[PDB]
Amino acid sequence: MLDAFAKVVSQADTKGEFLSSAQLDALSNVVKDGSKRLDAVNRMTSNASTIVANAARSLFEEQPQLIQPGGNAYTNRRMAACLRDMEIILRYVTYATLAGDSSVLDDRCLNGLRETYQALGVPGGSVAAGVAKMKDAAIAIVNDPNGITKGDCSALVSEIASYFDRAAAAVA
Amino acid sequence: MLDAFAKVVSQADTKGEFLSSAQLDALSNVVKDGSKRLDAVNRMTSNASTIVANAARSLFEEQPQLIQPGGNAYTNRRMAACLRDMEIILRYVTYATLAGDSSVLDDRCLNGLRETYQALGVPGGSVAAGVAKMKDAAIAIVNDPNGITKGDCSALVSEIASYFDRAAAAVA
Amino acid sequence: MLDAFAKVVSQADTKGEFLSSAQLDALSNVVKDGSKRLDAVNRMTSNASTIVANAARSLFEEQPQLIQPGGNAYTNRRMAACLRDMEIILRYVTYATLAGDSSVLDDRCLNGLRETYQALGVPGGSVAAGVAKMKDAAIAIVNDPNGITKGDCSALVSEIASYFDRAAAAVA
Amino acid sequence: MLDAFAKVVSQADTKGEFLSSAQLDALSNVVKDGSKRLDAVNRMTSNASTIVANAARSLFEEQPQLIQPGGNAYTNRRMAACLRDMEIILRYVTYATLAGDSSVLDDRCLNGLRETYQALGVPGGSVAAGVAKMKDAAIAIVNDPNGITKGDCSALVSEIASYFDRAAAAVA
Amino acid sequence: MKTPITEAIAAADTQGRFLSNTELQAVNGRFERAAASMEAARALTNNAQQLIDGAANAVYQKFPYTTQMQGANFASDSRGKSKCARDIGYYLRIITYSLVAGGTGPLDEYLIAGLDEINRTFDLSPSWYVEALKYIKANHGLSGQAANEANTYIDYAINALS
Amino acid sequence: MKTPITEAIAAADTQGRFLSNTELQAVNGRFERAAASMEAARALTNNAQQLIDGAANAVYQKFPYTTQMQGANFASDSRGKSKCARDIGYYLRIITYSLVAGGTGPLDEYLIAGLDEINRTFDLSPSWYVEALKYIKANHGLSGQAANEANTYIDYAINALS
Amino acid sequence: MKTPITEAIAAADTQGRFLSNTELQAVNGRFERAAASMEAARALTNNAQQLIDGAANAVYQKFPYTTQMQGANFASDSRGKSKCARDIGYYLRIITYSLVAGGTGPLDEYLIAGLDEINRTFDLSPSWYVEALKYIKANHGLSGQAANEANTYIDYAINALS
Amino acid sequence: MKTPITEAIAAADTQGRFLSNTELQAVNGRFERAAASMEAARALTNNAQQLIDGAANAVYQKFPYTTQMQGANFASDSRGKSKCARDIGYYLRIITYSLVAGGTGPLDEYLIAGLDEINRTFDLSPSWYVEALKYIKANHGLSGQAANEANTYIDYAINALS
Ligand SMILES: *[C@@H](C)[C@H]1/C(=C/c2[nH]c(/C=C3N=C(/C=C4\NC(=O)C(CC)=C4C)C(C)=C\3CCC(=O)O)c(CCC(=O)O)c2C)NC(=O)[C@@H]1C
Ligand SMILES: *[C@@H](C)[C@H]1/C(=C/c2[nH]c(/C=C3N=C(/C=C4\NC(=O)C(CC)=C4C)C(C)=C\3CCC(=O)O)c(CCC(=O)O)c2C)NC(=O)[C@@H]1C
Ligand SMILES: *[C@H](C)[C@H]1/C(=C/c2[nH]c(/C=C3N=C(/C=C4\NC(=O)C(CC)=C4C)C(C)=C\3CCC(=O)O)c(CCC(=O)O)c2C)NC(=O)[C@@H]1C
Ligand SMILES: *[C@H](C)[C@H]1/C(=C/c2[nH]c(/C=C3N=C(/C=C4\NC(=O)C(CC)=C4C)C(C)=C\3CCC(=O)O)c(CCC(=O)O)c2C)NC(=O)[C@@H]1C
Ligand SMILES: *[C@H](C)[C@H]1/C(=C/c2[nH]c(/C=C3N=C(/C=C4\NC(=O)C(CC)=C4C)C(C)=C\3CCC(=O)O)c(CCC(=O)O)c2C)NC(=O)[C@@H]1C
Ligand SMILES: *[C@H](C)[C@H]1/C(=C/c2[nH]c(/C=C3N=C(/C=C4\NC(=O)C(CC)=C4C)C(C)=C\3CCC(=O)O)c(CCC(=O)O)c2C)NC(=O)[C@@H]1C
Ligand SMILES: *[C@H](C)[C@H]1/C(=C/c2[nH]c(/C=C3N=C(/C=C4\NC(=O)C(CC)=C4C)C(C)=C\3CCC(=O)O)c(CCC(=O)O)c2C)NC(=O)[C@@H]1C
Ligand SMILES: *[C@H](C)[C@H]1/C(=C/c2[nH]c(/C=C3N=C(/C=C4\NC(=O)C(CC)=C4C)C(C)=C\3CCC(=O)O)c(CCC(=O)O)c2C)NC(=O)[C@@H]1C
Ligand SMILES: *[C@H](C)[C@H]1/C(=C/c2[nH]c(/C=C3N=C(/C=C4\NC(=O)C(CC)=C4C)C(C)=C\3CCC(=O)O)c(CCC(=O)O)c2C)NC(=O)[C@@H]1C
Ligand SMILES: *[C@H](C)[C@H]1/C(=C/c2[nH]c(/C=C3N=C(/C=C4\NC(=O)C(CC)=C4C)C(C)=C\3CCC(=O)O)c(CCC(=O)O)c2C)NC(=O)[C@@H]1C
Ligand SMILES: *[C@H](C)[C@H]1/C(=C/c2[nH]c(/C=C3N=C(/C=C4\NC(=O)C(CC)=C4C)C(C)=C\3CCC(=O)O)c(CCC(=O)O)c2C)NC(=O)[C@@H]1C
Ligand SMILES: *[C@H](C)[C@H]1/C(=C/c2[nH]c(/C=C3N=C(/C=C4\NC(=O)C(CC)=C4C)C(C)=C\3CCC(=O)O)c(CCC(=O)O)c2C)NC(=O)[C@@H]1C
Repeated sequence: MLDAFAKVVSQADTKGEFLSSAQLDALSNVVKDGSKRLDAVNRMTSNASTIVANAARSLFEEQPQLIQPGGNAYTNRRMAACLRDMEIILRYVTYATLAGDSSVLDDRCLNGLRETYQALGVPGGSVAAGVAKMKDAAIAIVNDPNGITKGDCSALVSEIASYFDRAAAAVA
Repeated sequence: MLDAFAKVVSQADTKGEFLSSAQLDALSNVVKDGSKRLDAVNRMTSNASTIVANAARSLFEEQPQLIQPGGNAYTNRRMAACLRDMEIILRYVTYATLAGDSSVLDDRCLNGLRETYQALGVPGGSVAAGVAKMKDAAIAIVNDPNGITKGDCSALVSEIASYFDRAAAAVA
Repeated sequence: MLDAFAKVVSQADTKGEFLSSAQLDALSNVVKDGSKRLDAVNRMTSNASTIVANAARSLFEEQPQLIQPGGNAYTNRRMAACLRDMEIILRYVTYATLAGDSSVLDDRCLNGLRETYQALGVPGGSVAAGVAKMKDAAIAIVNDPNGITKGDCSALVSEIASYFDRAAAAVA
Repeated sequence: MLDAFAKVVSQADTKGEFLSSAQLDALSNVVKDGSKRLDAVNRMTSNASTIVANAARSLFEEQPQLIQPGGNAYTNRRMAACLRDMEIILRYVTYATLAGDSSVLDDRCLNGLRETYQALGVPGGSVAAGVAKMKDAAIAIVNDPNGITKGDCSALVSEIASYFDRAAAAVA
Repeated sequence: MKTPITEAIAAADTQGRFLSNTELQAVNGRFERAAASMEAARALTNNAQQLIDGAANAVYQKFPYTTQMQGANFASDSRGKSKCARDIGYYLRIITYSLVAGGTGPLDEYLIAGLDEINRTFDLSPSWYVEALKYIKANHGLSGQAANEANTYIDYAINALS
Repeated sequence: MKTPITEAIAAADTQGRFLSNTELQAVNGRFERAAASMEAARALTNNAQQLIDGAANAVYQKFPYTTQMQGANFASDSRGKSKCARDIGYYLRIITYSLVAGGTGPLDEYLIAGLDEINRTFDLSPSWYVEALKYIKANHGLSGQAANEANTYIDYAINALS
Repeated sequence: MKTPITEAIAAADTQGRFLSNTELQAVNGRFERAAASMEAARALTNNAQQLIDGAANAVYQKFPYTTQMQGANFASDSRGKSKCARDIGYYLRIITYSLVAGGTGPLDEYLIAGLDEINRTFDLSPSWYVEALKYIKANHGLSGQAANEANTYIDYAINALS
Repeated sequence: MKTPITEAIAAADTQGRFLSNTELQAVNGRFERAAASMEAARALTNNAQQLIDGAANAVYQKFPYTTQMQGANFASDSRGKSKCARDIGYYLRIITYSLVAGGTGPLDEYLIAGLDEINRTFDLSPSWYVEALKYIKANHGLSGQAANEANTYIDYAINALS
C-alpha cells in the first residue's frame, strides 16, 4: 500500500529524479494539514455507529422495500450483514484518509467488490447510495465546528468525499 | 554431466569398442594440457569480479540506455540481478573449461534460458553481447604471460572461447 | 515489563485509590523531560559502536591480559562475543532509559546473568568493569552540549547511571 | 579430527605465535613422505582381506578354542562378527596413517571399545592379540620391496606400528 | 503492562535490536500527547467527588425507577445510592489510570474484564453507567486536547458497555 | 512501500478494526517530525549539486590515489569523475526519498539491497561513499531537528556501508 | 557419468559457487595420475588380442574341465571358446574405460551391475573370470604407476566377482 | 579441523568404508601442492617483520589521513601504529596457518569469523587491510607455484573483507 509520501517517492524513483519543488510543496501542505487529518480520522472513528446509522436510515426511508419482507436488508441476518458492510467501507475510508492515498481502499476493499455483490444478489446501486449517505453524514461530523480549533478543512473534506465517491462508484 | 573422458567412453560403449588410437591421442592431449586448464580455470575464478566488471562497462558504454531511467539494468535491483547473471554464466563456463565438455553448461545453465529471458523482459541480445565481452575479458586474463610459465595455450583458449560463444548463442 | 507510568498505576490499583498529587507531579515531571529522554536514547543508540569501543579500549588497557594469548577476550571468537555482550547490555539500558523503569533490564537481561557468566567461566568482575566504562562513555556522549538545546539533564543522567550501576552490580 | 598439519596449527593458534622452524621442518618432512604414505595406505587397503586373514589364522592357531564348539569365534555368526571387527580396526588405522595423526582412530573407534567388548563378553586380550597380528601382516605387506621404488620407510612403518599398538592397548 | 512505551520496547527486543527511528517517532507521539493526558487525569482526580455525585444524580434523573423501585440492585435507599457512587468512582478511577498510562491497558485489565458477568449477576443495567459516563464527559470542565484525551477514554468505557 | 503510516494501517487492517488511539499517537509522532524531515529534504534537494560536488572533492582529497592512479574504477579522468558524482547523487537522492517518506524504506529498497554486490563487482571502496556521506552530514547547513533528521538517514546509509 | 572431475563440479554446482582451491587440488590429483592411467589404457588396448587370448588359455589350463566337458556353458568347442574370449574382451574393454575416465564409474555401470545375475543364469563360474583377470594383471607388461593404475582397476573387477 | 585430508577421511568414514582411489587421488593432489604451500609458509614466517612493517607503511602512504587524524581508531601516534602492525601480523599469521593446513580452514575459523563486527565496533576500515594484504602479496618474493599458493590465501582474506 501507498501513502501520499510513498506515492510521490515511487514516481520519482521510476523517473530517477529528485523531488520537484511542486512535489515538495504538495507534501509540505499535507504535513501542515496533518493535525486536521487526525481530527478527521478520529471523528469518523469515534462516531462510526452514528455515521452508519444516519446512512442506513436515509437509505431505508428512500428505499423502504429493503426493510420489508423479502427485502435484501430484511431479517436479522441480512440487516447485521448490511451494517457490517457499511462499517467496513467506512473503515477503509478512514485508512485512505489517514494515508492521503486511496491505494489501501482500492486494493483491500473495492477491488472486485462489485462482482462479489452481483454474485450474492446484493443491490450494488443500493450499496452505492448507502455509501453516498455515509459521505454526507461523515462530512457533517468532520466539519462540526464545536469543540475544535476553528480553521479551513475544505481541502481535506474534498479528499474524504473523493474516497467515498470512489467507494460508491466501485459498486454502482 | 560429461567430461571429455566420459564423453569418449560413452560413445565407445555404445559402439561396444575399445578406444581408437585417435581417441587415445586426443585424451592424452587433454591430459598434457591439464595444468594449463587449471591455470585457465583458476585465473577466471580469481578474477571473476574483474571479468564481469570489464564486460558490463563495455556493454553499458555500447548500450547506455541500459543504465538510464527505464533501462533494464537501471535501479539497484536490476543492476544486482544483471551482475548476478553475468557471474552465473561465467561460473558455468569455468565448469565446462575444467571438464573439457560443455555438457554441464548446456544442461544446467543454457537450456531454456532464452525463454526465461523473453518471459522476464530481459534483452536476450544484450545479454549475448555481455557474454561476448566476458569472453574477451576472460581470454585476456587467461592469456596474460606475466607470472606464469611461458607456453602455448591457444588450443585451450579456442575451447574456452567456444564455451562463451555457446552461451551467447543460447540467448541471442 | 513496566514503564514509569505503569508502575505507579499498578501500585495505585493494588491500593484501590486515585493517584495522589505527589504521584501526578512525579509523572508530570517525567513527561516534561520526554524530549530529553529521547535525546539520551537516540544518542546512546546511534553512538553504540563508539560507546562499546571506548569501554573495551579502556578495559583492555587496564587488564591487558584479556587481549593476550590465553585471555578470555583473546582470539576472534571471544573478542566478538565480548563485544556482543557489551552491545546487549547497552541495548537493555536504552530500553530502561526509554521506559523510565529498570524492569525490562532486570527481567530480560540481568536476571541470572552472573550464574551463566560463572558457568562459561567469564570474569564477572571484568564485565562489571567494562559496564562501568560504558557508563562513562555513554554519559559523556549524552552530556555533549554540541548541536543540542542547552539545558539541565542531570536527573536523566543520574537515572541512566543508576541503570548502568544495576547492570554492573548484577555480574560483579 | 586432526591431521598432522591441523594439530600443529591448532597448537600455534592457542599460543598465538607463528610456527617455529622446528614445526615447519617436521611438517615438511611429512610432506616429503607423502607418496610413501599413500603407498602404505593403498597397500593396507587393497590387501585388507589378506591382512585380516593372516592375523585371524595365526590367532586361531594359538588359541584354537576360539574356533572350537563353545568358542567366542565359533559358529558363522561370531566368526563373521570377529572378521568384521578386524576389518574395522584396520580401516581406522589406515585413516590415521593417511592423516598422520591418531585422533580419528581414538575418537571414533578406540574410545569406549574395551567397555563394549566387556559387555558383549568378547575376550579383549584375544582382540589385542589379533590386532598385533594385523600389525605384523600389514607391515610385511607395506615393507614388500616388490614392484615399488626402493627407499627407507622405517619412520612411516614405525608410525603405523604405533597406531596398531594404540588399538591393541585400547582393548587389552 | 501494555503501554505505548512497553509496546515499542517489546517489539524492539523481540528482534534483539535497538529502537528504530520509527519506534522513537511513536514514543514521541505519546510523550507529546502525555501533557494533555496528564492534565485530564489531574482534573478528573481533583474533581472526583463532584463528578461522581453529579454522575449518580444524572442517572437517577434519567432513569427515575432506579430511585423508586425496591430491590437490592436499585438505588432507592442510602445503601443503594452509596453503592452506585462507589461504582461510578471505580469507573472514573480506572479511567484516570488509563490517562496516566497513555493507553487502554488499565481499562482493559482492571475494569472491562469480567464487567459483563458482574453486571449480569447483580442485575445492573449497562445503560446506567453509560449515562454516568456521559455526564462526566460533559462536566469535566476541560477544553482542547485535554478534553479530547479524557473523552477518548470515557468513550472507550462507554463502548465497552455497548 | 513501508512508512510509519502504512505500518499502522496494515496493523489495524490485519485485525480488521479501526485505528486505535495508540496508532493515532504514533502517526502524530510522524506528523510532528515531518516538518523537520521536510525541511531537511528541501535543503538537500536545493543544494544537491553543491553537496554532490563537495562530497566528491572531499573523497578526492581524502583518498588522493582516486584521482591519480589509472583504472576504470578510479576517477582519474573525466569519465570516472562523472560516474563518481552520479553515484553520490544516487545516495543523496535516495536519502531525500527516506526523509520524505519518514522511514528507512526507500533506502532499504532503492539503495542498500544489492549495494554490496555492486561495490564488490566494480571494485568501488565503500569507504569512499562513507567519506562523501560524512561530508554531506558535516556540511548540509541544517540546524535543530532538521539536522537531526538528515543526520539519522545519512548515518543509516553510512552504517549500511559498514 | 561419475568421474573425479564431474564429482567436483557437481559439488560446486549444488552450492551454486565457483570451484574452491581444495576442489582444484583434487582435480590436479586426477590430472597427475592421468598420465599413468592413460599409459595403462594404451598398453591394454594395443595388446588387447594378446592379453585376451592369453587370459582365456590361462583359464583353460587352470580349470581343465572347461575344455573337456560337454555343455553349453563350457568352452569345449569352437562356439564356447569364442564366447569365452568375447567375455574376457568385455572385461578388459570396460577396464580400459575406467582407466580413461579416472574412476570406477564405467566398471560400475557397464559391467558390474547385473553381472551376478548373468553369471548365475548361464552357469558361468566367477572364478573363471577372476583367473583371467589375474593373468592380465600378472602379464600386462606395465611398470611403475601405470602398472599400479592398471592393477587397481583390475583388482576392482576381481573384487566385484568375489 | 577442516583440511583436505580430514575431509576425505570423514567422507570415507560416513560410509563406513576404506578410502577409495578417487579420495586417494585428491589427497595426492594436496600432497603435491603441499611443497609449494610449505615454501610459501616458510617465506612469510621468516620475513614476517619486514612484510608486516612494509604493509603498515603501504597503508599509511595510500590513506594518509590514517596517520594525520586524531582518534583511537587511527594511527597518528605510536600506540596506533603498533596496533596496526599487530593486526597485520594477525592476518599474516593465520594466512601461514592456512598454507600449512592446505585449506581455508584456519582463515575461516581464526580470522574471518566475527571479523566484520570487530572492524565495525572499532571503526576499522576493511580497505586498510586490503591494501596491507595487497602489499604482502606483491612483496613476499615468491615465484612459481609457491607464489600462487601464497596469493590464493592472501586473495582469500582480501575477498573476505570485500
Ligand atoms: C477540520 C477537521 C476541522 C479542524 C481541524 C483543526 N484542528 C486544529 C487543531 C488541532 N487538531 C489536533 C488533533 C490531533 N493530534 C493527535 O495527536 C491526535 C490523535 C491522538 C489528534 C486527533 C491537534 C493536536 C491540534 C492542535 C491543538 C489545538 O487544539 O489547536 C486546527 C488549527 C491548527 C492546525 O491546523 O494544526 C484545525 C483547522 N477545525 C475546523 O474548524 C474544521 C472543522
Ligand atoms: C595458459 C593458460 C598459460 C600457460 C599455462 C602453463 N602453465 C605451465 C605450468 C604450470 N601450471 C600449473 C597449474 C596448477 N596446478 C594445480 O594443482 C593448480 C590448482 C591448485 C594449478 C592452478 C602447474 C602446477 C604448472 C607446473 C609448474 C610451473 O609453474 O611450470 C605451462 C608449461 C608446463 C605445462 O604445460 O604443464 C603452461 C603453458 N602459459 C602461458 O604462457 C599461457 C598464457
Ligand atoms: C448493506 C448497505 C447492503 C447489503 C449488504 C449485504 N452483504 C451481505 C454479504 C456480504 N457482504 C460482503 C462484503 C465484504 N466482506 C469483506 O471482508 C470485505 C472487504 C474487507 C467486503 C467489502 C461479503 C464478502 C458478503 C458475503 C457473505 C457475508 O455475510 O459475509 C448480505 C447478506 C446476503 C445474504 O443473502 O445472506 C447483505 C444483506 N444488503 C442490502 O440490502 C444493503 C444494500
Ligand atoms: C545482465 C547482463 C542483463 C540483465 C539481467 C537480469 N536478470 C533479471 C532476472 C533473472 N536472471 C535469471 C538467470 C538465471 N538464474 C539461475 O539460477 C540460472 C542458472 C543457474 C540463470 C541462467 C533468472 C532466473 C531471473 C528471474 C528473477 C531473478 O532475479 O532471479 C533481471 C531483473 C528483472 C526484473 O524485472 O526485476 C535482470 C535485470 N538485464 C539487463 O539489462 C542485462 C542485459
Ligand atoms: C566481554 C565484555 C567479556 C566477555 C564476554 C563473553 N561472553 C562469552 C559468552 C556468552 N555471553 C552471553 C550473554 C548474553 N546472551 C544473551 O542473549 C544476553 C541477554 C539476555 C546476555 C547478557 C551468553 C549467553 C554467552 C554464551 C553463549 C554465546 O557465546 O553466545 C564469551 C565467549 C566464551 C567462550 O567462547 O567460551 C565471551 C568472551 N569475556 C571477557 O573476557 C570480557 C570481559
Ligand atoms: C540532555 C540529554 C541534553 C539536552 C536535551 C534537550 N532537548 C531539548 C529539546 C528537544 N530534544 C528533542 C529530541 C527528539 N524528539 C524526537 O521525536 C526524537 C526521536 C525521533 C528526538 C531524538 C526535540 C524534538 C526537542 C525540541 C526542539 C529542540 O531542539 O529544542 C531541551 C530543552 C528542554 C526540552 O525538554 O525541550 C533539552 C535540555 N540539552 C542539553 O544541553 C543536555 C546535554
Ligand atoms: C574377533 C577379532 C574377536 C571377536 C569379535 C566379536 N564382536 C562381536 C560383537 C561386536 N563387535 C563390535 C565392534 C565395533 N562396531 C563398530 O561400529 C566399531 C567402530 C566404531 C567397533 C570397534 C560391536 C559394536 C559388537 C556388538 C554389535 C554387533 O555384533 O555388531 C562378536 C559377536 C558376539 C555375539 O554374537 O554375541 C564377536 C565374535 N570375538 C572373538 O572371539 C574374536 C577374538
Ligand atoms: C614405503 C612404504 C615403500 C616405498 C615407497 C616409495 N614410493 C616412492 C615413490 C612413489 N609412491 C607413489 C604412490 C602413490 N601416488 C598416488 O597418488 C597414489 C594413490 C592414487 C599412490 C599409491 C608414487 C606416485 C611415487 C612416485 C613415482 C614412483 O613410482 O617412484 C619412493 C621414493 C621416494 C618418494 O617419496 O618418492 C618410495 C621410497 N619404497 C620402498 O622400498 C618401501 C617399502
Ligand atoms: C449505580 C449506577 C446503580 C447501582 C449501583 C449498585 N451496585 C451494587 C453492587 C455492585 N457493583 C459492583 C461493580 C464492581 N465491583 C468491582 O470490583 C468492579 C471493577 C472496578 C466493578 C465495576 C459489584 C461487583 C457489586 C456487587 C458486590 C458489591 O456490593 O460490591 C448495588 C447493590 C446491589 C446488590 O445486590 O448488592 C447497587 C445499587 N444501582 C442503581 O440503581 C444505580 C443506578
Ligand atoms: C565516487 C565516490 C568513486 C567512484 C565511482 C565510480 N562508479 C563507477 C560505476 C558504477 N557505480 C554504480 C553504483 C550504483 N548504480 C545503481 O543503480 C545504484 C543504486 C542507486 C548504485 C549505488 C554502478 C552499478 C557502477 C557500474 C555500472 C555503471 O556504470 O553505472 C565508476 C566507473 C567504474 C567502471 O568500471 O566503469 C566509478 C569511477 N570511483 C572513484 O574513484 C570515485 C572516488
Ligand atoms: C570364458 C571365461 C568361459 C566361458 C564363457 C561363456 N559365456 C557364454 C555366454 C555369455 N557370457 C555373457 C557375459 C556378458 N554379456 C554382457 O553384455 C556383459 C557385460 C559387458 C557380460 C559380462 C552373457 C550375457 C552370455 C549369454 C548370452 C550371450 O551369448 O551373449 C558361453 C556360452 C553359454 C551359453 O549357454 O550360450 C560361454 C562358454 N565358459 C567357459 O567354459 C570359459 C572358461
Ligand atoms: C592498521 C591497518 C590500522 C589500524 C589498526 C588499529 N587496530 C586498533 C584495535 C584493534 N584491532 C583488532 C583486530 C583483531 N583482534 C583479534 O583478536 C583479531 C583476530 C585475529 C583481529 C583481526 C581489535 C579486536 C582491536 C580492538 C581491541 C584491541 O586493541 O586489541 C587500533 C586502536 C583502536 C582502538 O579503539 O583501541 C588501531 C589504530 N588503525 C589505523 O589507522 C591503521 C591504518
